[PDB]
Amino acid sequence: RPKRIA
Amino acid sequence: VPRGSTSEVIEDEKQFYSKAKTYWKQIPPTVDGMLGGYGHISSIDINSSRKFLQRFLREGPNKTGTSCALDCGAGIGRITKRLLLPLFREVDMVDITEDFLVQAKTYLGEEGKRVRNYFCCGLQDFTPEPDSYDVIWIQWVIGHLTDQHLAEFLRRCKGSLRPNGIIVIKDNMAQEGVILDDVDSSVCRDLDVVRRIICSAGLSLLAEERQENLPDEIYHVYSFALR
Ligand SMILES: Nc1ncnc2c1ncn2[C@@H]1O[C@H](CSCC[C@H](N)C(=O)O)[C@@H](O)[C@H]1O
Repeated sequence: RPKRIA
Repeated sequence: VPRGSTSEVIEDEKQFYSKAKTYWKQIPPTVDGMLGGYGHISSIDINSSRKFLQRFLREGPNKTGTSCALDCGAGIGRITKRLLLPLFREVDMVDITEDFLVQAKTYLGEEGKRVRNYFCCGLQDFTPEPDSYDVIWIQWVIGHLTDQHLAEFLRRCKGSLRPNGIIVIKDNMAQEGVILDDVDSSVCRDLDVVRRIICSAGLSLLAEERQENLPDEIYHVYSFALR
């Protein structure tokens, strides 16, 4: 899924 | 060093898969659940996917056919609905989360009558029928497989392509290395790692493209077309 860069 | 394989970051493979299954089981069967709160990007995504695919559909010796596609980690069928069903006579779906496939039947509406098989299986356990698909679409799921399972899955996919068929991977890519997300139990790999895996599966790159117009804060996303 698309997601914020950790 | 950065990490270059999943065996550097996955403590326990059974737990890596079990945790992912548990995570998806408690996500709502909606586009926003599929896209992790970024449901609003769907149209940008589908528009770019469509343009990318249409490169392979022009008339000529190598024209990709339009009889059957396979949507891998399809979820509720966001991609099946807006990209694939309009272009392919039939579409098969595979996903690990039974609730998503059940919701698909509602989400897809009347056009969903052209979904042939709904396979409820992990990719790591799925062997697509030989010589069956013109396009195998794998979006936002490869991070859920180990390197060995991904390489193997891409080999089985290769064996299920029709003449002139292609495999498309579209996913998040890390700036460098292999990065574990321990909440959804997935990894994000850099472009060199992903290309290494594609090559180990006996596949070659036809095209690679960065997804534009995404929010600044999320992982970069790339599409690869393979055969
Ligand atoms: N090991 C695995 N095998 C198959 N599907 C998996 C899986 N691990 C996670 N999934 C599925 O992968 C999907 C990630 S969300 C992306 C959904 C779809 N590709 C889209 O872009 O709209 C979920 O539907 C989840 O159930």
